Amino acid sequence: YTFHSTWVTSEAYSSPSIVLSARIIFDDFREAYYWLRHNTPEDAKVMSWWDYG
Amino acid sequence: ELEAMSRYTSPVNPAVFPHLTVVLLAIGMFFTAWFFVYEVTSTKYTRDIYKELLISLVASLFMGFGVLFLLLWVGIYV
Amino acid sequence: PPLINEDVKRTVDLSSHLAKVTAEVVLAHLGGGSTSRATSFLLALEPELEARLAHLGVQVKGEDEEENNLEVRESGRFFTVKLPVALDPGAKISVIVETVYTHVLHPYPTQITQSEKQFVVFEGNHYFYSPYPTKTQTMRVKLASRNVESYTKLGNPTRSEDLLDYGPFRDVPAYSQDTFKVHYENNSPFLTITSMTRVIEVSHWGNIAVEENVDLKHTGAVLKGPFSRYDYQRQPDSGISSIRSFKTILPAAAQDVYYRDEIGNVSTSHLLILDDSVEMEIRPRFPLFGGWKTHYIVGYNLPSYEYLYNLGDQYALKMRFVDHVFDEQVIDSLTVKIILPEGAKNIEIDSPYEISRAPDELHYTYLDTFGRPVIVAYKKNLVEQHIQDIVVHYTFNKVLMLQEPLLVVAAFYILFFTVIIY
Amino acid sequence: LRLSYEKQDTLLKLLILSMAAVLSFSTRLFAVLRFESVIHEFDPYFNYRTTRFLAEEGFYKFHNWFDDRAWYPLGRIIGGTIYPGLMITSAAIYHVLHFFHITIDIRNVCVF
Ligand SMILES: *[C@@H]1O[C@H](CO)[C@@H](O[C@@H]2O[C@H](CO)[C@@H](O[C@@H]3O[C@H](CO[C@H]4O[C@H](CO[C@H]5O[C@H](CO)[C@@H](O)[C@H](O)[C@@H]5O)[C@@H](O)[C@H](O[C@H]5O[C@H](CO)[C@@H](O)[C@H](O)[C@@H]5O)[C@@H]4O)[C@@H](O)[C@H](O[C@H]4O[C@H](CO)[C@@H](O)[C@H](O)[C@@H]4O[C@H]4O[C@H](CO)[C@@H](O)[C@H](O)[C@@H]4O)[C@@H]3O)[C@H](O)[C@H]2NC(C)=O)[C@H](O)[C@H]1NC(C)=O
Ligand SMILES: CCCCCCCCCCCCCC(=O)O[C@H](COC(=O)CCCCCCCCCC[C@@H](C)CCCCCCCCCCCC(=O)O[C@H](COC(=O)CCCCCCCCCC)COP(=O)(O)OCC[N+](C)(C)C)COP(=O)(O)OCC[N+](C)(C)C
Ligand SMILES: CCCCCCCCCCCCCC(=O)O[C@H](COC(=O)CCCCCCCCCC)COP(=O)(O)OCC[N+](C)(C)C
Ligand SMILES: CCCCCCCCCCCCCC(=O)O[C@H](COC(=O)CCCCCCCCCC)COP(=O)(O)OCC[N+](C)(C)C
Ligand SMILES: [Mg+2]
Repeated sequence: YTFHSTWVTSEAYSSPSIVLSARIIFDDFREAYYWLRHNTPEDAKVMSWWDYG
Repeated sequence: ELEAMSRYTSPVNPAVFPHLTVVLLAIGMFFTAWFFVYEVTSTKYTRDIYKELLISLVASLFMGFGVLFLLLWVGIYV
Repeated sequence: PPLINEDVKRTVDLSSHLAKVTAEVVLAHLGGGSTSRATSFLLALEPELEARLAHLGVQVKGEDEEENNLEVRESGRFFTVKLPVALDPGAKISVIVETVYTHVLHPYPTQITQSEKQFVVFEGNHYFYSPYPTKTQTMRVKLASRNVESYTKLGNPTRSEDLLDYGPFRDVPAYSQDTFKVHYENNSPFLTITSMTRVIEVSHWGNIAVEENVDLKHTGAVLKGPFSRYDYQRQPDSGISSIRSFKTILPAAAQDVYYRDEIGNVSTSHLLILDDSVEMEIRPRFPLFGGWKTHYIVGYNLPSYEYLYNLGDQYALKMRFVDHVFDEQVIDSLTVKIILPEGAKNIEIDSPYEISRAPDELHYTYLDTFGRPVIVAYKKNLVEQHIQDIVVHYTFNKVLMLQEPLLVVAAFYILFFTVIIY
Repeated sequence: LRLSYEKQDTLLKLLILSMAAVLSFSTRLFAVLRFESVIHEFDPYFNYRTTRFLAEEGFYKFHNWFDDRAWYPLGRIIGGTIYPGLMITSAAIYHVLHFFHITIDIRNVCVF
């Protein structure tokens, strides 16, 4: 049971949702958010789906 | 001036920081455990204040030094 | 004592987002006597570019260095130089004068489409603006590309492939002011660090860790219209004036570089350990096109022995005031903070150049009872030639650092005592 | 040497519980060991922002707080629209860790 729990924790449950794991990682989400932060007027309003709220 | 000043080498060779961190912690932890065991087993009529003070002081000293060397080992360099 | 400039060759280069002019002055003294030994040299600056100045250095024929101090006369912030050997009447001395002007190339269209090139304009002077009447002046202008559009003509300036020569002017007035303006193509990386904060924390236990926050903005030729990743990738022409990466040079003892942003780590960098330094190519999260103001954080820790000298009870450390960021940099605001340890009693700081300085304050990191002193120095308009070494001297009782372990101890002890009373 | 039954029993219980707690804390941090430590799954970013507010503005300003940066056409009152226990716990741990100078950013406290 100990070994099973360790394997399930290691290989399935630990994962990021901000970065797509492919070892090469492409963090397009963060780059887009940073651009939107630094290169829009201070009152710009962006609309998306409720997931990315 | 600046020519007659020696380079400031650390007082403890950094390669000795890991070896010193484990030992100082282990001993410390050991004593700590002892103290707590002593406080659960011993009744009111079988408690010596000097023994408790001695063991607690030893544990505190060793634990403080071990915690410092670990905190410095991770790289905080306090 | 009247001074005559004989030959003045002025080579200006405008390839960078900068204007560097090097004048090879040759000074002679007049035949009149009762002048003895002249020992002072006077330098002037035109009122157009007196505020956009970053550095003015003066050398001598061969390998040498000299000292200039700012002076006021009763106005263009005239400088004066102290010559090593005073020149008698009838002697001649060669003095090389190198100045650097920042924020002087203005983009003329001011709005460029994702598939166009930058056209900048420069407005300087024809003649050597000096308080002495010169004799033979020749100016050579170095450009970025061979796409000039309008250069003022005075003496039929011939044109080579990318360098423009101006006919030698036989004689000039006392103050020889004139307006010279070029409109050329400069598709080079324009980049301005708006505010860089350098924090240097010293620790007598191990090493010293320096971290710097960098706000940087692409100034010239702001972007109009839509940006398209497709055209940017599948067409190498489009995107000329943009920037993609820049390399920092680290002092060859850096050990823990991280390059974090304000929102998380950044996985786009490449560091190579060289024999004399540590090169680090950096890509921002996104390419810069016009006014895109990226902001990042770069920090590292190096061995203490390399930058810390201790004799008796005194310690003295010398480090670079402003460190390399990218080739031909420019800063608009720079704040140095040096975080000394707790027992820094007599703190003196030797500045290589005049640095504006604010009052000292206290910093409270982990094992601090009464805090630790920090030294803050504010400077503006820094260029690549402002990379010098600042040394601070302070006395520090060696026993005192022992208060950092003991502190921890006491806390532990308190807990045990609490148990006892319970 | 010989020990009493009570002493060996207490030592065994203490050792087992210490090992179990250390293992529980150790097993939790796999993601932190791999990728850099950042709040994830974009559900807790709201909690994270809220915790930062509580850590840099106070409680009385947090209890009655109106957020104009979300649901722009309407109004969202964060002070009374969510159960505040997690933010209070994090802010209390943060202030305790800051009284004794163990200064740690709000993000590291939220992560761990
Ligand atoms: C948190 O953030 C930090 C910081 O951002 C993250 O850290 C970063 O992680 C990346 C990993 O992607 C590290 O990258 C590495 O960079 C080094 C250095 O490479 C530079 O120098 C090379 C030297 O080239 C010499 O030789 C050539 C001729 O061959 C000459 O022409 C040169 O002049 C030099 O003399 C150079 O070749 C590199 O070029 C690359 O970049 C340019 C752009 O400038 C491109 O055009 C090129 O095509 C080329 O891509 C570069 O200039 C590299 O050496 C590392 O490569 C290793 O890993 C590669 C795969 O990732 C692999 O393909 C390489 O072969 C190399 O492999 C090495 O290691 C393997 C095992 O790992 C071995 O199997 C293998 O044999 C070999 O030994 C890598 O690219 C950053 O350095 C690092 N940054 C910092 C500050 O540490 C961190 O990851 C983040 N945390 C996360 C995400 O969790
Ligand atoms: C297994 C052996 C371990 C040996 C330990 C050695 C220490 C080594 C240190 C770790 C090394 C780390 C290596 C490292 O750092 O690598 C770096 C990378 O850096 C990192 O990122 C890693 C950083 C990780 C650092 C983490 C360090 C944290 C260490 C904490 C330590 C541990 C081990 C133990 C924690 C103890 C937890 C306490 C548990 C509480 C128990 C609850 C008690 C339950 C209870 O109530 O029982 C009752 C009885 O009552 C009691 O009496 C109990 C009171 C106990 C209270 C406390 C006692 C604990 C003592 C334990 C010994 C039972 O109730 P009952 O009696 O039954 O009730 C009945 C009552 N009546 C009704 C009366 C009968 C290397 O990276 P590098 O690359 O080198 O970076 C360096 C680079 N540079 C920066 C240098 C440049
Ligand atoms: C950044 C780093 C910060 C470091 C934080 C330091 C943490 C300090 C830990 C404090 C330890 C608590 C002390 C404690 O547990 O008290 C125990 C009572 O023991 C119990 O009954 C169970 C309590 C166990 C709780 C331990 C959780 C502590 C976790 C803190 C992080 C005393 O019980 P006793 O008094 O011994 O009961 C025996 C009574 N007889 C009459 C039978 C003798
Ligand atoms: C009860 C009252 C007291 C409450 C006490 C609360 C205890 C909080 C425990 C969390 C400790 C946080 C440690 C931590 O932040 O480590 C992380 C990531 O770095 C790591 O690798 C750490 C992972 C495992 C370390 C876990 C040690 C925690 C031990 C606590 C007992 C660092 O993240 P970064 O932000 O990346 O730091 C790097 C920045 N530099 C510039 C320095 C490089
Ligand atoms: Mg110290």
